[PDB]
Amino acid sequence: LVHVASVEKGRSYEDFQKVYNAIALKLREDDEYDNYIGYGPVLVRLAWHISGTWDKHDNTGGSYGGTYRFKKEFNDPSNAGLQNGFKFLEPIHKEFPWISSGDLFSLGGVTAVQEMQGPKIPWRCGRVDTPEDTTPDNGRLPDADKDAGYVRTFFQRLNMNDREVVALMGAHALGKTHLKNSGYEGGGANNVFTNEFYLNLLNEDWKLEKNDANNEQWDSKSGYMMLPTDYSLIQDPKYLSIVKEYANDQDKFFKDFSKAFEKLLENGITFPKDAPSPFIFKTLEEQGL
Ligand code: HEM
Ligand SMILES: Cc1nc2ccccn2c1N
Repeated sequence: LVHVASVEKGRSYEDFQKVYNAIALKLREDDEYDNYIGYGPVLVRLAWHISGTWDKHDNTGGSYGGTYRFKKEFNDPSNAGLQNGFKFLEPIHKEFPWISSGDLFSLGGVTAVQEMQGPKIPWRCGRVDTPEDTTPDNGRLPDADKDAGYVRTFFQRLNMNDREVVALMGAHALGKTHLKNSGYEGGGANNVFTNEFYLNLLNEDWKLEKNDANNEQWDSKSGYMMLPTDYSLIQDPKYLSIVKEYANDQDKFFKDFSKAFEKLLENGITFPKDAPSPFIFKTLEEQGL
């Protein structure tokens, strides 16, 4: 199964920078969302869930086809809460109706990471909407109640190795869990992209507690929280080495996250030899906007 990137007709870097800017300006404007976290974290999560359905074995799922717009995928229990991200992006899509849905969802994630002072994420256009019958079934996204071996095996389906997994999970510095969405709660909240996930894992005093949905999670007296799958990264000795590396080197984490996140968002896509190079968008701050 082959998905060839096809540039939206006639479009170039400046067209996509305008879409980036409209997302980024709306991120600034709609600041009250989720007790003033704003929409940055939920857009990152959206970009990960539309990509994380990919299966390397048959090239089903993945960001290319924009299939999150269809009911089956929109209503995945694993996607609860992401409707807020979709609603945020609706007026963007209305203003730029030419961008494909996969390009818009993935660009939302890139824009959010950068606007939250994260690394630059190179981004390529050309995802093409595919029909409703190409929507992957529910159940391809990962469970949070599991251990390191589950996490490792799960991510092999996405062609990610230990380093890529540990780097990606650093996105869990962002946002928060919501009991009504996932059955997890707490850990305060954050809308600045940093390596603090790794510092918190290593430096906090963690207690295994049950939350109000009767699920286990790791809590600290400082009010932070870790999913069982988060905590598994310091229970496994190979993951632990990489956690320590990123806790001690912000720039290395940024560079590895950028590579893994781009790869995540491009899994399943064949880029023609004469496709444009990846775009690196300027932030609003770099533009003086
Ligand atoms: C084993 C892998 C993963 C598991 C089990 C997992 C699970 C979860 C859960 C249960 C939540 C809370 C959702 C809610 O209640 O609203 C969450 C939030 C979040 N996840 Fe993950 N996740 C994983 C990997 C990732 C990856 C790879 C990324 C992106 C690179 C990511 C980005 C986020 C973000 C940004 C949020 C906060 C969303 C918000 O504040 O609305 N996660 N994750
Ligand atoms: C702050 C924070 N953000 C997340 C996202 C996913 C899982 C846990 N998180 C915590 N504690």
